[PDB]
Amino acid sequence: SRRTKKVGLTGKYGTRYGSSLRKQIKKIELMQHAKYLCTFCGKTATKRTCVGIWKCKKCKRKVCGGAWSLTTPAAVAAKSTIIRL
Amino acid sequence: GSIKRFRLKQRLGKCRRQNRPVPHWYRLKNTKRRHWRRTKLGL
Amino acid sequence: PKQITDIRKFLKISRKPDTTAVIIMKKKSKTVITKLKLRTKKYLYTMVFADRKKAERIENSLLPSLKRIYYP
Amino acid sequence: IKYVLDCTKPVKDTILDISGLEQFFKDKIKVDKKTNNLKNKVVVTSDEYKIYITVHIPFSKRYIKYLAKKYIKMHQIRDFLRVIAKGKLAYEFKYFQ
Amino acid sequence: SLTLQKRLAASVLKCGKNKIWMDPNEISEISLANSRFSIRKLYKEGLILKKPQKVHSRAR
RNA sequence: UCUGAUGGAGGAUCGAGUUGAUACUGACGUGCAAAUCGUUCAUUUCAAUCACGUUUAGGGGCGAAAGACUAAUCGAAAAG
RNA sequence: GAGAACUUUGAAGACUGAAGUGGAGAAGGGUUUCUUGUCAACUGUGAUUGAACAAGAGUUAGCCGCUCCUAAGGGAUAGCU
RNA sequence: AGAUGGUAACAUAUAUAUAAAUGAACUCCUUUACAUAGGCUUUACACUCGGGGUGCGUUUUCUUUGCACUUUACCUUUAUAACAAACCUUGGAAUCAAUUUACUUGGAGAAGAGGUUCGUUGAACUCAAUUCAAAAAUUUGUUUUGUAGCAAUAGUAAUUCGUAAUUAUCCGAAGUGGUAAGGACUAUCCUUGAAAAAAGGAGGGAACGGCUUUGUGCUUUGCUACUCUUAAUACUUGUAUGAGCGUACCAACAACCGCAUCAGGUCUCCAAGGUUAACAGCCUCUGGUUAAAUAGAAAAAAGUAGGUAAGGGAAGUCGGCAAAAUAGAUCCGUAACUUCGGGAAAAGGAUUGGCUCUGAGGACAUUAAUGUUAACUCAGAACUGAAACGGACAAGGGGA
Repeated sequence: SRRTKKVGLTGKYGTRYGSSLRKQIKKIELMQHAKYLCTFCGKTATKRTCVGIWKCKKCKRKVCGGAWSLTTPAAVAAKSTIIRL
Repeated sequence: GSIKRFRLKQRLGKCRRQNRPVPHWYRLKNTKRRHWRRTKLGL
Repeated sequence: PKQITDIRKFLKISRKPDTTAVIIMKKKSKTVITKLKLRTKKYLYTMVFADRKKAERIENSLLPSLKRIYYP
Repeated sequence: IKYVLDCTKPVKDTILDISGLEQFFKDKIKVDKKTNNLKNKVVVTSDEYKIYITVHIPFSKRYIKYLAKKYIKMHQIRDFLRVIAKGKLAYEFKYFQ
Repeated sequence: SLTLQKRLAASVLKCGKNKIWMDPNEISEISLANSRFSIRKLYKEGLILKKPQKVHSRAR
């Protein structure tokens, strides 16, 4: 059944640290532990290995990404301007 | 310890050899003695 | 220690200049089973014999230069 | 399967009684936890020097030694006698030393 | 007096020092023994035995 | 959205050991001991504990900071 | 044994209780090891005991370790002060 | 002038010994070589149960009984067998399927079927040799032997005999999960968890038979049984195997450091049984000990370390200091507040022994049907007792 009303994955922290701190760390651990879409194989199986490294479990190929998500909006826009030319 | 160096073992043997008493025939015509527990070699 | 099974190889190893002794072991099982073990420089080679007759012809048929060692 | 318990050497010295031993084994050996249900699956016969125990069920030869010690303790000769196996299927009363 | 023989008998019989029994009489013969050979021989002729281990039954 | 399992997270909990030292302001205080003993107590997945090696040396070091510690010596060691 | 509560033996009653006064090692010690003597002192009572004293003895490796490699790091070379 | 099998994964040298499958410069990799957590799993060792044998013990009475032994090293690429994985061939997946405790995986090729390899292990499996029948100018079934060789010759436990020898045994089936290691996994990190010696694999393709001979290492002439690899021997080579050092003992309990034969301190490994959640406590087997700078007697005060106390229950005291109070497990019940995670073992009730039973939870085969066999785990009921049962040990006081 539903085990926590709202704390989600931050239930591991119990009552320690502020609720705002726990909520902020939840909002990014959610995307840190997510599985992203591997554009090389098309299977959503790329997970973070270390802080900036993302490896696909299928291709075994790894890319440099954000600290907590496979891509970061700044670099996404940056690449897009280059591709426009 | 059981593990020793050659020089250390030779020194231990020398100390044992010097810890012996004065020969009786000599005494009929020693202070520098040690016990393993009382005074340590420190060497 | 190695175990050799066919008679041909065992005899060939016996005929080698290296081999020094043959160990004959006989023992009861339930019938006396035996085993002959050639002592070469590298390995001790053993063959077991259920057959009294084969075992009793083979040790004789072996040439007598190398020394006998009967353990029983 | 047949078991032999010899008493030739001691009963020659007339310290036991073969009929007494026979009766003890007849009324004391138990089958199916029952003491006198030998019937046709375990039988015991006598001899002027041996005791014969012919069994037809899974039977432990050590049981014979157990009862023999029990008997020679009841009649107080335990300090003098030992039960020593000789063959696969034979026990024998030996003196000490 | 018999500590050497006790130690040697324990070694020879492969049991504890607290488990070997010397004949309380005939201890002069035991004291005569000073080698594992002698200890072996008078163990063989019964002047030293190995006491049984204390019973630890699992019946209960 | 709810319920039952499964799962096995966390500077999570109890707790021996280890590592310490709350209280009795207990004993002892010509001690077993120039800091021990008893009971009690804190601590045990982590900023955890231990060993050896190695680096930092005196108006210097080292300090989750008490002027603490730096060989029973520290608001400036010890030796001459 | 001159002499035995604390030397040895046998018997008993118990203890340690595999987190052990049980087995193996390291650091440290250095002959305390072993056998035979043995008691002036020491072994805070005794002591014939002993890790004490005395005389002898005992440590065997191609395979266990060191030795080799490199680590935190140390020393030195070239310079330069 | 350098072998060969398989479609493939890959395999092949068994000579006493699987030694030789050409290969330079120059390169490129691999091994060495690495964290933590969690469970799952396999194996060995440990423990335990039953059977057989042998010995001992108990034996007023009971007891087909209680105890002990019943063993097997390294090495043989150990051969095989089995299994977690990875890979290959065929195959061609939605009604998606396979599958784990967990999730993991698939048109970048799943399931099914057939294989290859590594790694675990190390005689498993008829494994090896062997007996007996069907395949053909060598395969498949049935038996004997052997603890597979080591290996029984050793070890252990017994019975004897001059006092050094003979003898007999050393084999039938399982359960629990304690320790260790391995495996395949999953998870965590603003933490990603040595290096080198040393070894290996590969890419590349420099060099090239033998006897004799022209002339100047190069074209040449007649002839062919000819190169590498392991072992041994003989002679030359300086003497043509295996250096040096440590190795006793203690490791605290009197061998260390604390001025000592000091209740202190001081690193690592092994690790039995019972009860139990348990390497806890308590008792026990193996091993060890019965020793402590003393003994004997008496036994008042006082001290110290404890017990127990009628009635009251903090009036004591600065202060409940100290002690007492339950305290395990199961079932029930659980507030304010709250950062919604907690609070919480909140608070607070009930039950608990023994005995005799009842029910539930698995594995293994036969032609929808019937037998063989294993764990302790739960739930319920009768009975029983001086109403007692986490009986000792162990073990929160709670609340505002």
